[PDB]
Amino acid sequence: DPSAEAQPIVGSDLDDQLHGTLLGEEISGGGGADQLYGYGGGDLLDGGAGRDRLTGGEGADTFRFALREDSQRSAAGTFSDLILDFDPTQDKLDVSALGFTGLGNGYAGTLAVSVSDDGTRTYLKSYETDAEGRSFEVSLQGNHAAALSADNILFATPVPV
Ligand SMILES: [Ca+2]
Ligand SMILES: [Ca+2]
Ligand SMILES: [Ca+2]
Ligand SMILES: [Ca+2]
Ligand SMILES: [Ca+2]
Ligand SMILES: [Ca+2]
Repeated sequence: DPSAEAQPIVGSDLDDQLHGTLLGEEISGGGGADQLYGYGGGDLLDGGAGRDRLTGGEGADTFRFALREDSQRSAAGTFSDLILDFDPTQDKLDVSALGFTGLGNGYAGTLAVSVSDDGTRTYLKSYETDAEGRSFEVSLQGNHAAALSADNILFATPVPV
């Protein structure tokens, strides 16, 4: 709308601890180990570099990844994006800007999806290569792996997943 187009609020490359709450607008802030809570409203969040804590709550938020090496892991440490409260079975995740290697059970460079109920999280990572080919890692609080669909997750791999 001409009043607001939900333009993300540009934070800092510092560790941003900022909140969005009920505003239908959300904060972006590349660097740092951010803690960004967005609860109500439709939200548009980019976590960037580092190991981040991104909460989205309510709404069909779009948490999106142009953050490639910014969401990578190694045995020497992981810099991933741990997304909290993100499962009304209709939340939006976008990894199309990463291209995404695929979801072929974690081999041939693709990633695997797993869900742990004790963690209440569905982690997505690859493990075939670590020092040899440091893999990507993300985590989402919810069990929306049972809701794996193109409408839930946008990707740009040459084979659908
Ligand atoms: Ca930041
Ligand atoms: Ca960050
Ligand atoms: Ca919000
Ligand atoms: Ca929200
Ligand atoms: Ca949400
Ligand atoms: Ca990150």
